[PDB]
This record gives sequence, C-alpha cells and structure tokens, in this order.
Amino acid sequence: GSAFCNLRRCELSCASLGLLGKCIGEECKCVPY
Repeated sequence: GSAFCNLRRCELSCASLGLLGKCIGEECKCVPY
C-alpha cells in the first residue's frame, strides 16, 4: 500500500493505559518497553 500508521497514534494511545505502542498498517499493539 502507499500509506501506513503513525507511531504517535499508538504511543499516545498505549500511554492512555501507561506503556509504549507500535503500529503495523493500521493495527496498534502495546508493549511494556
């Protein structure tokens, strides 16, 4: 595809829980660090 997910759009959304995020295409996943 020509377009992909933003890292802030996962790192902020996982910081709402209290941890870091990483994003693949559109799917955001949270990690402890």
